[PDB]
Amino acid sequence: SGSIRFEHVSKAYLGGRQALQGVTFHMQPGEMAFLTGHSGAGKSTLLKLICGIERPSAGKIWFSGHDITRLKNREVPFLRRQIGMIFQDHHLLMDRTVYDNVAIPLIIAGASGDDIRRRVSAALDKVGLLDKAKNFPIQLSGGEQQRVGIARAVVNKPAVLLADQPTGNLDDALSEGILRLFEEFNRVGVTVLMATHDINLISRRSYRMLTLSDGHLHGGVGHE
Amino acid sequence: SGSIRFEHVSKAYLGGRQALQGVTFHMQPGEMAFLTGHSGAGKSTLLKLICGIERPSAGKIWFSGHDITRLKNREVPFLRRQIGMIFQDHHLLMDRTVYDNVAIPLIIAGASGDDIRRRVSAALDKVGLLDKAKNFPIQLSGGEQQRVGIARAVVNKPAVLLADQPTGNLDDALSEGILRLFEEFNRVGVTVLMATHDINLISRRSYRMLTLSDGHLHGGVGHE
Amino acid sequence: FNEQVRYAFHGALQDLKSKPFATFLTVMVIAISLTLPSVCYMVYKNVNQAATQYYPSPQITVYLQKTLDDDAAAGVVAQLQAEQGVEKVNYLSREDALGEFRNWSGFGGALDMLEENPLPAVAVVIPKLDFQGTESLNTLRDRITQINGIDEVRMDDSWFARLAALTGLVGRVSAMIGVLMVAAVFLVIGNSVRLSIFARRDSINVQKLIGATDGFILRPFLYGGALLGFSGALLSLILSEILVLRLSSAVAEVAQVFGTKFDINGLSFDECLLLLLVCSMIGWVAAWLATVQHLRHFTPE
Amino acid sequence: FNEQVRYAFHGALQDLKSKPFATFLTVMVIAISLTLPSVCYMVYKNVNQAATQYYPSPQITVYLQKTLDDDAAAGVVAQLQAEQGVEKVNYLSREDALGEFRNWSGFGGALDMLEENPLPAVAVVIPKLDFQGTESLNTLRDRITQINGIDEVRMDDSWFARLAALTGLVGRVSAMIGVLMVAAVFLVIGNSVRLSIFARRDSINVQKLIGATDGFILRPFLYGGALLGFSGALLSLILSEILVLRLSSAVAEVAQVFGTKFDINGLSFDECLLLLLVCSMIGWVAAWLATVQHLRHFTPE
Ligand SMILES: CCCCCCCCCCCCCCCC(=O)OC[C@H](COP(=O)(O)O)OC(=O)CCCCCCCCCCCCCCC
Ligand SMILES: CCCCCCCCCCCCCCCC(=O)OC[C@H](COP(=O)(O)O)OC(=O)CCCCCCCCCCCCCCC
Ligand SMILES: Nc1ncnc2c1ncn2[C@@H]1O[C@H](COP(=O)(O)OP(=O)(O)OP(=O)(O)O)[C@@H](O)[C@H]1O
Ligand SMILES: Nc1ncnc2c1ncn2[C@@H]1O[C@H](COP(=O)(O)OP(=O)(O)OP(=O)(O)O)[C@@H](O)[C@H]1O
Repeated sequence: SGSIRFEHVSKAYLGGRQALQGVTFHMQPGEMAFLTGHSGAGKSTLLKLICGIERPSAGKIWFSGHDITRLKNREVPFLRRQIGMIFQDHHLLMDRTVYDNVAIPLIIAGASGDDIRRRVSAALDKVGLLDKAKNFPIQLSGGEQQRVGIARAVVNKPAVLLADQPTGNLDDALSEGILRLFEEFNRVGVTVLMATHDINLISRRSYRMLTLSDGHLHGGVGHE
Repeated sequence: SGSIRFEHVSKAYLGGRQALQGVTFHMQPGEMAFLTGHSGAGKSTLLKLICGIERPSAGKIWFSGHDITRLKNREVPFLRRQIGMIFQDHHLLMDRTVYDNVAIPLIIAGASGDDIRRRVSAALDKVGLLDKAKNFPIQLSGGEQQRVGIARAVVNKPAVLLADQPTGNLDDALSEGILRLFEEFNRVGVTVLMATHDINLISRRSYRMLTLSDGHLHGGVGHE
Repeated sequence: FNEQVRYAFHGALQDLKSKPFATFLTVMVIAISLTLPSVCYMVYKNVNQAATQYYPSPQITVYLQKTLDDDAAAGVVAQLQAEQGVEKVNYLSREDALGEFRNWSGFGGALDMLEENPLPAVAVVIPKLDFQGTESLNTLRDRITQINGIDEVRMDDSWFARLAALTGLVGRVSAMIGVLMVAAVFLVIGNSVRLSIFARRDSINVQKLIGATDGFILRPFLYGGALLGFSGALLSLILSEILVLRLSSAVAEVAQVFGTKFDINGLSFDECLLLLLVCSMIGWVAAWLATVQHLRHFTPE
Repeated sequence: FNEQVRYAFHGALQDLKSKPFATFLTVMVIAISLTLPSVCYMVYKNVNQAATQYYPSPQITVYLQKTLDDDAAAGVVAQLQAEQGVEKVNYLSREDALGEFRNWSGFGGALDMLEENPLPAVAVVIPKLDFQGTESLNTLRDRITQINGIDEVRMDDSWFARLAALTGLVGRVSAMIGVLMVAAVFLVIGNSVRLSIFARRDSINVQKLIGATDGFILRPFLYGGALLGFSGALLSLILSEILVLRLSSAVAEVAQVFGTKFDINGLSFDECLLLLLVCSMIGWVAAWLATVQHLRHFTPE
């Protein structure tokens, strides 16, 4: 399965603000939904809880039926291995080429040398960075660095895709192309959860609309 | 004066692509214009040439009537001091509090202790981060980290404002608030040149619009 | 080798190649801090050999009864050589003692006019090193006295005790000095590897976020620390050998003045391999301790 | 203090307090690398004094004619004392020379059978300590022979050069060790500051982009480098003080055996100030060289 379930999840940072309060929702496998909210609502915190980067202060979290509320540090790397994550700051390896950045998840999975070459180039083609493979991340524009993170998150055909403003940069023409890339992955059966501020992109689709406000979640059309 | 003038400017990075080919335009002091283009068109490179960060391979650049195409390294700090620059990566000091990040332009100029406290707090109020003064930049969301850089660029009442996608993050409601903030400075007489991808934001204004396409500049309504 | 081992080694080697001068400075610092104890140890090894081989250590100087002749004195010498704490005994007759008496005085009027030789037989005994202790030599001189035909042990126990105190002091000081140099090697190698990793702690966080295990992350850093310790130790072996050649002329000159020929001995092949192997382990452990501290820092809870 | 000085000092000081253990390790590395030559200088200083004060260095011997008496010998002694390069002159009569002969022999009591003393008067002249050059001693001895009433001027010759050769060898080895210890101090302090600054090179880039001058950027790093050298040097003074006390007891037993009293001389106040001042300058220059490299790296062209 690839489902996600939240039951009264609440997260409070160490000595800081209360990021979330009583978040309760569940997502069927293969379902695509949008996450929205004002700046500082807690969209990135919600995505981090699912991936396991942060642990909730209350409530329980289920990933594919497994309880990941309190996971041992040994078991965490085998949870994030099934999740395609895109960050806000693009979290790149500045001392490695574009090819090395995209190929690292495959190496962790221990793929063969020939298969790495074919799959990496195919991923870079989907975002239009094929000729940038030999470059370093410092020699790329703001939108080009962002598209490297997207390519890295889709090489390993993950079960769940978590996107944190994947089109903050990039023009509207290129942003729609990136959205269509997630569409075809969803048709295969990948669960996609996207957080964004682009009103125009959302208005052109009809997916589930998860609205987050001051750490409180609204299910949209319904909590079902 | 706060005018900017280009004359057949062309930039080509070391061993890389020709970012700009024969850009030629000028801006009268106190006018506000938008800079738009597809990803990789060279918007950030154009702004870096004005700031003196990059030196053009050809042509001449005039800043307030002073030729800066071949400025010596000694005179550079006295040019960037007159420019309020907002970067794409927010370029923050991660080991200093939010208050210290916004106050560093004033310390360089050498303001008094009491004056710094009043001006920094006023600037953080304009972006809504007043209660975030004692936090570190790692303790802020992507939207709030972005707004810290905006506040840093408006404390020192700069003659020219260069914005590199100041609303990549932030929701639509907060994006309008930032845009209105720039318009307030423009009414005083500050020249504003902002590069953005938000076509929705531009549609609600009627300012001069500059299109950059594959390194070739188009003046929009006219080159005047 | 394993495929991931090959990947880790190439990644570790690429970092050092990326910034040449900075890497060279780190290797140079380690090399100098290792040349210092290597040279001093070489001095200690060579000085110990010369002292054991060339120092005229105090002699027992057994005195025999004057009534005994050469044949009876030789029997006493045989009894001396049969003792547990005796390595070798050399015999000098009464006339031999008279010959040394004439050499010191330089005048024959103090010995020739006597009707008989007033000097007793002298036996030179070579004591064993383990039996050259304070209590052992005291016990040895008693057993020598108990041996028939011996009436005096000319050994003084004053110069022997005085020389013993200086040896104890030099060993005490050299031990404290040697600890500081060894302790400096651990800190210099440990701190250099610790600071090198700290500049790259961002890559540790990025790899951990995409699901890499701790073992996967550690290997490139572990091999980097071992290479740094190995490279620094290897360079010092070149420096130590060079400093021998500078001192080769000086030592030969001193040996020429004394007449006796002496040659300096450098580090053996076994010691060279041990130095490389130990320094690599220090870098390996330092890299393991530094990286694990970062992996715990990025843990959410 | 100026407002820019206080802000730079406060910013530099806050960086050290941010990560205590990492700063503590860097200070400990510098402290050990400075204690090593601090103790070895103290060992050299005390040994040099003790050898000058206590070692019976070989002397110059003058033999008088057998026909002279003590009164005539004293006149020769007076002539010896007035010569340039002579520290003091000692005299031994004919009976004194025979008395020492009797004391060494023990069995030399038969000398009383002689009608007259065969040994002539012996005079001892100590050359000036700074005038003990090989050529100077021969020149002095030859000039001494010109004095009337001298039968022979005697020098140990071989023992003079042999002792001089060994001392010269100690000088070359000690000088070789001293350079290595000094070089290690320069490299350890320089490399520790260089790696510390490299981890903060992103903050240098940010300040340049917002218009900060090179002088403004340098100041926080210059004060941080000087503090590391000052903190490390100050700590090594405590370690040197402690290690003296450990060796102070040991020297007492050695002095007790010889009976004569000797005391360990530590580092004077002037030496302590010089060590603190020099190490602060090294950190200042090291922090200046490292920072200028990054400033030149971030310039466009
Ligand atoms: C890498 C550097 C290693 C340095 C090693 C130094 C070895 C010294 C070899 C030269 C002298 C040997 C011949 C002397 C013996 C002889 O002639 O023969 C032995 C003589 C007496 O015999 P004779 O009366 O027949 O001449 O002994 C002496 O004259 C005095 C004893 C000399 C013993 C010296 C041993 C210690 C020397 C330490 C010097 C190095 C100190 C380094 C700083 C701590
Ligand atoms: C920081 C720690 C430094 C320690 C330094 C200690 C110096 C020696 C202190 C004790 C010396 C007492 C000797 C008294 C001599 C006497 O009374 O008597 C002096 C006698 C002769 O006079 P007498 O017949 O009257 O006794 O001389 C001797 O017997 C031999 C000469 C001894 C001179 C030794 C000087 C060098 C010692 C070096 C040891 C340290 C080496 C350190 C490693 C390189
Ligand atoms: N590391 C952190 N430590 C403490 N508080 C944090 C941390 N990260 C975020 N916060 C706080 O948690 C709240 C929500 O932050 P979060 O990053 O989840 O927001 P977001 O919805 O992604 O917002 P944005 O669109 O501005 O990026 C804010 O009050 C923020 O200051
Ligand atoms: N430091 C650099 N070295 C080499 N090439 C660079 C560098 N920075 C940018 N480039 C290249 O120059 C071109 C323009 O880059 P620039 O950053 O100016 O784009 P941009 O218009 O800001 O784009 P975006 O929408 O991605 O932010 C691109 O081809 C980019 O890869």
